[PDB]
Amino acid sequence: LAEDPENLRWFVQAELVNGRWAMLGVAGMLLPEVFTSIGIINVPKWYAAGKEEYFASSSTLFVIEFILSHYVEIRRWQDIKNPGSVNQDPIFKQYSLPAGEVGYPGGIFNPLNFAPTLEAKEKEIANGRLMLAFLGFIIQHNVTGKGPFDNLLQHISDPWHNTIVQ
Amino acid sequence: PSLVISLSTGLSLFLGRFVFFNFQRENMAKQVPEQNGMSHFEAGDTRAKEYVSLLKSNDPVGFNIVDVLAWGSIGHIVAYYILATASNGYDPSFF
Amino acid sequence: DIAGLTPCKESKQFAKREKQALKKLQASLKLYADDSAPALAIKATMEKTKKRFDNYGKYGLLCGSDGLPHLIVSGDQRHWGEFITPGILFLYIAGWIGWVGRSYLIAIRDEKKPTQKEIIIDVPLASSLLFRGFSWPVAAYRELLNGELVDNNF
Amino acid sequence: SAPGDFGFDPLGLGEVPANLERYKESELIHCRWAMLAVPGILVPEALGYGEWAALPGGQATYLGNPVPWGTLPTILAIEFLAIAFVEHQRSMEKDPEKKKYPGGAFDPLGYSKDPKKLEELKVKEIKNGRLALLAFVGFCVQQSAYPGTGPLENLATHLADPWH
Ligand code: CLA
Ligand SMILES: CC(=CC=C/C(C)=C/C=C/C=C(C)/C=C/C=C(C)/C=C/C1=C(C)CCCC1(C)C)/C=C/C1=C(C)CCCC1(C)C
Ligand SMILES: CC1=C(/C=C/C(C)=C/C=C/C(C)=C\C=C\C=C(C)\C=C\C=C(C)\C=C\C2=C(C)CCCC2(C)C)C(C)(C)CCC1
Ligand SMILES: CCCCCCCCCCCCO[C@H]1O[C@H](CO)[C@@H](O[C@H]2O[C@H](CO)[C@@H](O)[C@H](O)[C@H]2O)[C@H](O)[C@H]1O
Repeated sequence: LAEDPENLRWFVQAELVNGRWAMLGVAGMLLPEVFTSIGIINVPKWYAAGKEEYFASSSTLFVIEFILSHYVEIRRWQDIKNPGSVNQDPIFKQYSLPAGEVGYPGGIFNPLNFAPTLEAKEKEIANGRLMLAFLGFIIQHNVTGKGPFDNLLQHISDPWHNTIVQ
Repeated sequence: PSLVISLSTGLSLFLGRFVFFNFQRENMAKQVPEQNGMSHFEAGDTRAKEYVSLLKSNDPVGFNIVDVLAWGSIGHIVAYYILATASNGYDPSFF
Repeated sequence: DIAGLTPCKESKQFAKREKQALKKLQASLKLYADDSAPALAIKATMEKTKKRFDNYGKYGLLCGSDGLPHLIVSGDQRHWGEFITPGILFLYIAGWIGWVGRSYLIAIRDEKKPTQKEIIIDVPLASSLLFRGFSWPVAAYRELLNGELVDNNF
Repeated sequence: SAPGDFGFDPLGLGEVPANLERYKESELIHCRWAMLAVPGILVPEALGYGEWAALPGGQATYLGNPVPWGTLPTILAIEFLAIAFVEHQRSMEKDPEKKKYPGGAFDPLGYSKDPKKLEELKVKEIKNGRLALLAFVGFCVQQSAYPGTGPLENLATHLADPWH
């Protein structure tokens, strides 16, 4: 009691993983936009290697990878109850040892730290969201569309479309 | 198809594990201990139990099964008879 | 598809319902509105239950005998959001009724004499603890089971 | 996840520290008998040429109608009486000194003992034990579902998803 927070560990690490995976997610799109032509779901497969065999299937693929992702992920667990990850640049950041002016508890607002040379996990702050909410954006607009920006002939001006579905 | 006598073989597997002790030490019923008349009183109540007495013939009369159950079941029960048959007797192999 | 029959794409019994029944609705050869501007069976009430033609959307929707439509919702063939879609919805809405129940409540028992502040209402609906509910991402799904309402307080 | 760290003593530990896994040593040697069974293929390439297969006429038919019917009941019935030999002996022990139900021997120093037959070191039986258990229970279900067929791989990939 515990007046108030708290937390900590917690879901600040909560974010960064959103941040830095929403960032990647959008590398996803990056591709089909300059020398353009090729994407949406495009339910890839996803880049697809050689002419020496697959063939629709050989295998669930997809389904596996992430059995792997799976114990590597127990590993990041395998970190955050009890701080273990050499670099140590998510759990507070690196700059070895430190930040944990919030690892033993007592925050309220606590801003943080972590580049030796140099600066921060900060203006990696705000690419941090630009991209989470971007996705929000990204697989917002499909559910009707899939492409950006030509010139001033007759595109960027929104002409006629078709509700929501309804 | 059914081993019917697969299992009646089987059940007096166990109650001959019954033929037991009417014979061997002393009287009946480890003599009526407690039956009629009525326990001390006892009283909560009450005893006894003993995780420690599942031996005695585990080994010996675990044969009892194979008795009747062998030669006296599927192999035509006592062929070695005769012993007063004329008001009749026999008896005669339904098998 | 399952125990009853198939949807709307065909459902004979269902069809007959459309038709007699409503349309008898009709039933009134006239009954006067040759041009007249009130008596609205005429327009919709039928057509709003009616132009609901061989379309209702299309919804799958199973329809047994007499062809009144039955709800499976076992998450299969088509029928999933006849419980879950409007199920999580019932959950999310409530719980953000009582998340705030356990809120324009756990905000009082303190300061000075707090003995019925509640027969009047301090912030109406709470209008402060209000959005705490949509401003539940995760929320009680962690902080209920860890800390605050913490087993301690259990 | 049953060995997800949990257990105290006579129940918790006591039941298992070697005891149950020392009884799970049997499991492994059963799966040494069973992995003395499966190796019928076990190897590619050698003959059988051609062992009790699909019931043609048992051991030697007997001079008289076979007791019940089938090879199964005659070889079976016995197995579960002639092996109760071992478990009788295996369930009469105690770990420290052996006398009867003697005076008083609970704990000073030396602390009781350890599974009677402990690790005695060689913590390598267990490293192979759960290795075997994990197999028997595990991808042994590669051959525990719909294995009406046998060995005939023909080039493609690997795996097949959820099915059937
Ligand atoms: C905010 C409120 C609140 C909350 C979180 C609960 C929670 C609970 N009630 Mg409950 N209850 C309430 C108000 C509330 N009640 C009221 C006002 C009454 C009328 C006396 C009851 C009568 C009642 C009974 C008879 C039972 C419960 C039971 C329960 C428990 C079972 C849930 C259930 O299925 O009943 C569903 C909930 C109701 C029937 C309550 C109806 C009232 C709701 C709609 C309150 C809505 C908020 C209200 C307008 C407050 C104003 C907001 C303010 C911040 C400005 C659960 C702990 C059961 C129990 O004890 O088992 C654990 C038991 O059967 N309640
Ligand atoms: C949100 C909601 C709601 C509601 C509603 C509600 C939420 C209602 C409730 C109500 C309540 C009540 C009504 C209560 C009552 C109470 C009582 C009745 C009590 C009684 C008593 C007591 C008090 C105790 C004991 C005694 C007696 C018994 C007397 C939902 C919505 C929806 C819909 C439409 C449908 C679909 C889904 C959704 C979309 C989601
Ligand atoms: C899938 C599905 C299913 C399943 C089911 C089941 C299995 C159930 C059970 C269930 C259960 C088992 C439940 C329970 C739980 C537990 C608990 C424990 C809960 C809770 C809680 C709480 C406590 C809450 C609270 C609250 C909230 C959150 C809101 C506000 C405040 C209050 C109070 C209200 C069903 C059937 C539906 C049908 C089909 C679908
Ligand atoms: C991150 C979210 C919070 C996570 C906190 C960690 C707690 C998670 C619970 C794990 C404790 C497991 O305990 C509980 O497992 C299952 C029931 O819950 C059941 O058990 C089941 O899996 C157990 C492994 O643990 C084994 O018993 C068997 O696999 C199966 O029976 C038991 O009923 C119970 O012992």
